[PDB]
Amino acid sequence: EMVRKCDPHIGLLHRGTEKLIEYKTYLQALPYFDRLDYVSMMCNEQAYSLAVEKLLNIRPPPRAQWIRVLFGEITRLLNHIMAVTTHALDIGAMTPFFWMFEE
Amino acid sequence: TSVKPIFSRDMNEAKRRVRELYRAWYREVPNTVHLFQLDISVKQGRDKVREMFKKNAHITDPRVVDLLVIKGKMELEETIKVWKQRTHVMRFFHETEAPRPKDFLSKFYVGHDP
Amino acid sequence: TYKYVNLREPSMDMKSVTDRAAQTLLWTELIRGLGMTLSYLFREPATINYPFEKGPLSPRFRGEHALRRYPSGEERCIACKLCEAVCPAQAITIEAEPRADGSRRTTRYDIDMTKCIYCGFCQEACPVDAIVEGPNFEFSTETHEELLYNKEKLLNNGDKWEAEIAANIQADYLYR
Amino acid sequence: EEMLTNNRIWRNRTVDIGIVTAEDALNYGFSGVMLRGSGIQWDLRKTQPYDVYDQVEFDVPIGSRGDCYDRYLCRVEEMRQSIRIISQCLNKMPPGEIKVDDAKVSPPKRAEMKTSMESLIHHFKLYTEGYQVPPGATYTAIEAPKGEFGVYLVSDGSSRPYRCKIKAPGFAHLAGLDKMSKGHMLADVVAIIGTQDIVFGEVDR
Amino acid sequence: ASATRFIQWLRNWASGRDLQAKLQLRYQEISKRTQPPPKLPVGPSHKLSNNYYCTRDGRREAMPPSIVMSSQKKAVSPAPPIKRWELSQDEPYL
Amino acid sequence: GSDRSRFLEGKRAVEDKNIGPLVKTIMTRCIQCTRCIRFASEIAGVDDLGTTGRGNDMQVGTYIEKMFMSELSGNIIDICPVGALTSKPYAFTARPWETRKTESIDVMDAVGSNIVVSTRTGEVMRILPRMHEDINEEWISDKTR
Amino acid sequence: GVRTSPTGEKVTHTGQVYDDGDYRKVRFVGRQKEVNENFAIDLIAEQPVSQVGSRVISCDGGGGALGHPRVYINLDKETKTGTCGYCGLQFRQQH
Amino acid sequence: TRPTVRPRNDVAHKQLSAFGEYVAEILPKYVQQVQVSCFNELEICIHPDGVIPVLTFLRDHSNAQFKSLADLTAVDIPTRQNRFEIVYNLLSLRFNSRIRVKTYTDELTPIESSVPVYKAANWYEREIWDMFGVFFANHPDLRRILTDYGFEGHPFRKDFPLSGYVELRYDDEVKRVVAEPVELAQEFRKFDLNSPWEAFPAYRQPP
Amino acid sequence: LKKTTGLVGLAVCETPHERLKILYTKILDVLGHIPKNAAYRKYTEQITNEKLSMVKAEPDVKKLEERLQGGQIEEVILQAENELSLARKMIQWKPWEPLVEEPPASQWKWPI
Amino acid sequence: LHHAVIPHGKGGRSSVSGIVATVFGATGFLGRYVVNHLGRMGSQVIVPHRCEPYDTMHLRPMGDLGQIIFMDWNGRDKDSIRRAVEHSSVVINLVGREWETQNFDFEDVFVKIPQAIAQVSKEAGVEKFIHISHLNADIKSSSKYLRSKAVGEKEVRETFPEATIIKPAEIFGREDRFLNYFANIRWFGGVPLISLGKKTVKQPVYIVDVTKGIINAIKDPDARGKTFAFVGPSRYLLFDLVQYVFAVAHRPFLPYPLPHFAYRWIGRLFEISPFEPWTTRDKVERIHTTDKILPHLPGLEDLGVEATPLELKAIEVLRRHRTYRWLSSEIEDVQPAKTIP
Amino acid sequence: QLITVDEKLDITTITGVPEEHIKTRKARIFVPARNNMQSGVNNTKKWKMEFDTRERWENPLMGWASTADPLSNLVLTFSTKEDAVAFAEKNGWSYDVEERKVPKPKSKSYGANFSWNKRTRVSTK
Amino acid sequence: KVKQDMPPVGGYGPIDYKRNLPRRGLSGYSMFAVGIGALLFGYW
Ligand SMILES: CCCCCCCCCCCCCCCCCC(=O)OC[C@H](COP(=O)(O)OCCN)OC(=O)CCCCCCCCCCCCCCCCC
Ligand SMILES: NC(=O)C1=CN([C@@H]2O[C@H](COP(=O)(O)OP(=O)(O)OC[C@H]3O[C@@H](n4cnc5c(N)ncnc54)[C@H](OP(=O)(O)O)[C@@H]3O)[C@@H](O)[C@H]2O)C=CC1
Ligand code: SF4
Ligand code: SF4
Ligand code: SF4
Ligand code: SF4
Ligand SMILES: [K+]
Ligand SMILES: [Zn+2]
Repeated sequence: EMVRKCDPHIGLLHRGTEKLIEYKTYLQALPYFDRLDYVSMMCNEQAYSLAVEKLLNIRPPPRAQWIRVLFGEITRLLNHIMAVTTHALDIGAMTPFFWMFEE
Repeated sequence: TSVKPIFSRDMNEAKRRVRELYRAWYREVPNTVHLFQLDISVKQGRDKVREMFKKNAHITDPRVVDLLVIKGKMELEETIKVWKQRTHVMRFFHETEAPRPKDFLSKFYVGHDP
Repeated sequence: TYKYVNLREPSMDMKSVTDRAAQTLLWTELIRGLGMTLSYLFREPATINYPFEKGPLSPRFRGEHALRRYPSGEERCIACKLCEAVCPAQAITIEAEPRADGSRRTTRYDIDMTKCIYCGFCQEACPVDAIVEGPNFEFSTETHEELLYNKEKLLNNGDKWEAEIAANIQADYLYR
Repeated sequence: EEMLTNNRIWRNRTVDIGIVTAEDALNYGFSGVMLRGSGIQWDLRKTQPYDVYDQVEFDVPIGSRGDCYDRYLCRVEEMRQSIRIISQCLNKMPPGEIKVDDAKVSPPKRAEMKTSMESLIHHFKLYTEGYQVPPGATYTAIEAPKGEFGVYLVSDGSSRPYRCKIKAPGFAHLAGLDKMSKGHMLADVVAIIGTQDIVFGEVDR
Repeated sequence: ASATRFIQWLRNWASGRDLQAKLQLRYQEISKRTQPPPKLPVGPSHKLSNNYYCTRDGRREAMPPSIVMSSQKKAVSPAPPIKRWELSQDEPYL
Repeated sequence: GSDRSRFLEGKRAVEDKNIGPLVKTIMTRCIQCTRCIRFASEIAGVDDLGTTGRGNDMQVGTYIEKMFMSELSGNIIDICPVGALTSKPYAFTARPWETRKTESIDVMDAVGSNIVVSTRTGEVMRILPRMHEDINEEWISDKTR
Repeated sequence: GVRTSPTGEKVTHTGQVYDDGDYRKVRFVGRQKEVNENFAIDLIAEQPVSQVGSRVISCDGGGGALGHPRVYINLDKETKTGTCGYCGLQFRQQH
Repeated sequence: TRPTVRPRNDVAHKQLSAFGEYVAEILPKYVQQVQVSCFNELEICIHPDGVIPVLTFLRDHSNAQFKSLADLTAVDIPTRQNRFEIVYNLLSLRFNSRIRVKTYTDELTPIESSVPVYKAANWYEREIWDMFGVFFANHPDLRRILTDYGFEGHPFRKDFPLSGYVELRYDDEVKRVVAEPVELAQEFRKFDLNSPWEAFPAYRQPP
Repeated sequence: LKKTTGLVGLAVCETPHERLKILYTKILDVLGHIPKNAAYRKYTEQITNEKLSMVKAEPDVKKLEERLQGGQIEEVILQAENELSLARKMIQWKPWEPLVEEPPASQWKWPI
Repeated sequence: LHHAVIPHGKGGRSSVSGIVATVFGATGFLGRYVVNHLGRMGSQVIVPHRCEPYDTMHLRPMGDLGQIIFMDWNGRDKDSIRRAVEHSSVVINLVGREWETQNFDFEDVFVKIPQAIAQVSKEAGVEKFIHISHLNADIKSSSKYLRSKAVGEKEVRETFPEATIIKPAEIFGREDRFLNYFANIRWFGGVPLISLGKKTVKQPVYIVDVTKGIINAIKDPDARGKTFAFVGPSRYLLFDLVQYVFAVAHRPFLPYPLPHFAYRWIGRLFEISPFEPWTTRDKVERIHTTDKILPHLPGLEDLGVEATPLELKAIEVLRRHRTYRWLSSEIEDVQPAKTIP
Repeated sequence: QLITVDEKLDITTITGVPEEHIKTRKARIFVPARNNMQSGVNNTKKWKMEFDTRERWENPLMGWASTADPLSNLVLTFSTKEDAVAFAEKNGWSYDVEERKVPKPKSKSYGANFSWNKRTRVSTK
Repeated sequence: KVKQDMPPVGGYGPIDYKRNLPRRGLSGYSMFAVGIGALLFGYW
């Protein structure tokens, strides 16, 4: 059971997202970012939005910026619950997954 | 006309890489058929290998030959390590595709494609 | 500012050392963990009794699509194709022509529900509130073909669900 | 934390498992907790802040051993800091509009769209052609929950991106799995996969 | 909320916490599912005068990149060295 | 233009006018550019279009009931910058972004006018002119169109 | 309204119906053809014409910002009624 | 401070320009162009022969210290005789700065593998080979990474069709998944969106 | 003396002042073989001498770390080793030489 | 042609082949290959089924969306037959059973049912009709299965004179009851053969050859009103064929002669099973019937099909019958059986 | 070190395209004509490469437009005709080039509208 | 007047976030002493 080499073969969920985006408007491409790290949906949206706002040379209003941080940190809670509890589930501790997935 | 080479400096050097690849594929076919439990014979597998090398016989650019050999080595590695599955090996034989006759009349009857 | 999550030095006074020996031999911190799961055994479970009980939703919920009408019964859709243009999935297909009375109306309006990503862009784009995503989410089918909606299906959805859809739009249209 | 943090079985499965050095983590392209677990003091919310992250107070958890256990402790403390940020966002939420008051980028309100000629034109054009973006290219990154998430976005002046490379933090992390698993057993590889916090929607795209 | 006193005591003791002050099941402290209508504010560009678009057009201020060198004194770094972080005074050690 | 409106009044409304079965007129959309008038006079050699009234009530049309049936009449659909003049046969059938443009040649006569064939989903939707200075300039005949 | 072809297949509000000898009607065998019975062309015709006292009237479809974009309709012709291009409501100027 | 307009940071623009010519002075053998965008991103355009010298200098030099390779990608521009632009995005933690290094290549010209400089570059180069067909010399293990086994072509090239050339299904006769020429029940609908009116005069090209 | 640098795998150095003096002096020696007018030599000698000045005039490690602004003194030692490795590599590359080749006409033009 | 049945596309899954086929008996061995080949090219297939819908699931992936339509039918009910055929251009009859049940006997499935399908098809205007008979059908046969094949074959031709009738030999394939039948005998020790299999000659035909022949009959205007005999390219003694089966499967072969009357008694024993009998008296008879030689009928070559030798495909069928020790043996490890010249 | 390769550039064997979509296709290199419905000329700046149109047919289920042509939507943009031609040759496509059509310069005179003796006098404004 | 989702006038009440694992249990001496006491009673 000693691991002599790990060879991760990926692409089993490769869906040409980056080629598909070239056929979309900037609005139409936004939902593709929900489905990248599909546990941190709104954080992915924010990264794409900041990139487009930078090329546009426009600024979002302060209330939107506060909503983005608020829901970015709610999303960070979503991600870390999934990260920690599924990590614990793999190691054999199945019960934190259930308590925390209610949250 | 002065370009950076990939591996071979000229077609004479390139053809040597091709021959070594052909040997590697030729030797491997008996293993592929046995390991993947294919229902084709070693002769069919080796005929197919010959068919794939023949389609590129007209290349006279050493860089293009070098890239064809690089891909040939990658394809061989996928087969030897059973990264490929039986479906990937059998894709070379297009078993489920019906013949498309190449004569003018046969195309004419079926559609507008030339 | 930063903090250290794991940079602490255990004390070496005989009481602390024995406290740790008792922990190692009597399994005190493992017993403590048993206490937590025991407390959960006596907590009321969070399970709801589906399908007799339903998870809470809001007026903005994006569910099954429906084509709406005006109070007179005329269709709201005037075949502008904005929903078709914006659809990220190219799930919408539209054809249109002058109706027998001259009206600008569709002769085809299909949504491939297996292409759709239930994003709601179509209802944002619609200038007349014709295409909406209703509140229904319980419409799974036994065949793929049953999820290729044409105009008749979508209009029937609107007539079926208009009572709920109109109330949901009433609650949220001031945020739009 | 009562279930895991001081549990000896949990510690045996995570302590000194998948140790990565601060130098290797940087050269292998790690980010997020995969850097901070090894002591590197880096967080884009602090060093390259975006939106209003420069207006909230929080602490960055830092590891010392660079192993799975320290990365587990970092993520747990990061959750506590998230709550601390959320508290400030609730108290300091300001009034005002929620999208840029520029109808060549953000669509008008529906009531304006149905009354004003300019608003109807801009609504029509934004939802069909979309806004054009001045030509250029940007690499923009944020401190995503899984690490640094970035896009290299190329505009050619039209309303559709010319190229969009997505930088997924888990891509570089998973590429380091073989390095991190050296000298470990099969059940440790299971733990090491979880400590990297990999989602293949972003790794594969 | 409906647990008997002895059961509340038992699970309070087992967990070491007072679980009744922070129940994970929601009761009546949550918002009503029907709310009064909103009246949302407008943005800074909602004006009848002194509001010409050409004075508030971010896209038309974007410029092509400045060419610093093309192929057609003290050393510098890309920015000043980063300041060292300070330990948290909220809780420096976990 | 600007991105919003400060007009707080009621708009003008104009009645529509029949000028034949080829060109539909929704004259409330007219912006009084007079391109149609100039084209009819100068290109088609027809002095039937004009302006009546004055001020804000100025109206483009024929005053009396008259059809604009010149062999070149369909070209006023192209040069009208707005939807005031549109094609009756094409009405409501397509949107511009969704059409594919095939650049081709007209065969209805021997002039060889250059055209664009607009198709969508395997169907021909309309015929537009294609600029060729030495042949048809930017016009086509009604039979071509 | 919803008519039936000689084969018995309902004709839709778009005029669709499979002709005899069209195999595609096999898809309805043992099942049904979904047809919406409320024909909008019939429903709108039932609305009464609204009499107004001005040469120009505006229509937003009703319900304020829940209707359609507001348009203004000219009522100078007595040979016909003004019709809203969004919702089909008809208007007339009285005397 | 107009509320809807992105503010300008002139201090960064000056700092990145200064460092831009600092790099050009030190590596004149390779640097072809240096530019700073209006949102303060510095790009270094180099001859491909300088991939290792330039990247090594940026990583190791005491006034650079770009220790992290954030991203390594490619862009396909068919109108150029060297259609592929290779883009390195690097991060400096010491100086809290980013820099972009760009080079070029064509279908038959290899680029030096930068794995010796950044171990992160291993998989990024495999992706570039897989999606664009750019060969990286001296790569420890160059093979496809994202596409299916035996996949033919390089999908991220502009002239590779969106839906490819082959599709898969299960065939009961041969009791396996087979690949066949692609037919779509609904063809993708190409939209022509660009307005025929210029949007940004600042970027107008000379006639 | 530091118990830990805080960075995993970076050992604490017992004699950082002498180690820094060795490394900077080695860096200066290697630069001697670079041409005088090469910008890499002029810039690296300038910044290398500043650090050597600060090490000589500051005996306290903590106060020296504050002056250097390079993080832990072990981080500064590592950077000196990295700079020394780069200087040796620069000698074979010779990047001070003129540009090897101009790009094609529109290689860097964007948008196309 | 009605405009909806004009061929379009390039002959793939999403194309329009113009064929609208009702396939009776599509849920069996032959049907799954016929439905697969029709769906490959974008035909409309009506699959009337008597069985549980679970047992039609393997058919569903075979067509593009909307191209496989399932219907309930009863062989005795003529309305249920009419509903399944009245939109079709060709009707294919593959109904058959190798044993009699309490409810259906050989007469019901090989005479009454095929005649009803042909009669209703003719009344409904169906243009093409393909009916599967049997190479060895004979009114003067000891096998009631083959006797009924002869009666029903005459009835179909009389009811639907323009029908194409196909008479295949025993068909071998993955799901066959031929090579799999012999291979499964190993469970009883030795292999009992009447007269030690020296007095029987068989000419088995590959399943895909029969399928391709059926598909080409639909598209061939010359096939209307004809009778074809689908036979494999080589004839074998029954003993040699069974010996070859056990060689490919690497199972020990112990052939012993069993008299005809003893084999019949054994057949009656297995018939008592209320499920699918392992063997029957009639099955024993057919397996020991020499495969007829019919030079006057057209064959697979006349429909553009080159018959596949049994040697190229036996391993495709018989590999699953080997033990782990022999699973990986290759196609060339066994020598072909002696073929009668 | 550079080697001398004097052959023409032909990447047809390493692009992975099927043979039927190299030799049977006809590329068209052109500058798109101005859409006559609008006066803007910004969509007439660059060269385009497109391929011959092939069959589309109605889907039997929905009536959608089906295609078996993988190049049906493929459009490439080029700065100049020479760039487009070089791209077509190295990929093995036969091509048709069409010259850019530039509007002819015109003599515009507002004063001609009121000519004393010419036919350019307008009868209305 | 403007009405939108806003915090209450004085703000929200304080929100805990810091780790809290209460200190429980007897000392090592007491626990071992009870263990030996049980053993001696068992042996007797
Ligand atoms: C008069 C003179 C008298 C002389 C005689 C005196 C004798 C008494 C004094 C001797 C000490 C008494 C305690 C001995 C019990 C065994 C203690 C033990 O073995 O624990 C150590 C073991 C290892 O712990 P670890 O920290 O991982 O490693 C140590 C460092 N190498 O730790 C573990 O075992 C961890 C076990 C993990 C799995 C636990 C899962 C279940 C936990 C809950 C069980 C609760 C116990 C219930 C028992 C029910 C009994 C029916
Ligand atoms: N070796 C061979 O296989 C040969 C076969 N043939 C003939 O080819 C045809 C099919 O062969 P094969 O497919 O192997 O036979 P199968 O037994 O494999 O399939 C028989 C089909 O007929 C249907 N069927 C049987 N009895 C009835 C009934 N009473 N009512 C309704 N449907 C019924 C079955 O449906 P269900 O699944 O619902 O029972 C099944 O779909 C038969 O006519 C057979 O005689 C000819 C020569 C040789
Ligand atoms: S919800 Fe989104 S994907 Fe679905 S039809 Fe509407 S716009 Fe298209
Ligand atoms: S956006 Fe609304 S009105 Fe326009 S086509 Fe879609 S549903 Fe009809
Ligand atoms: S061309 Fe159109 S907008 Fe101009 S005057 Fe004529 S109708 Fe009005
Ligand atoms: S599309 Fe143009 S002409 Fe038509 S209503 Fe809108 S702005 Fe007016
Ligand atoms: K017009
Ligand atoms: Zn209206």
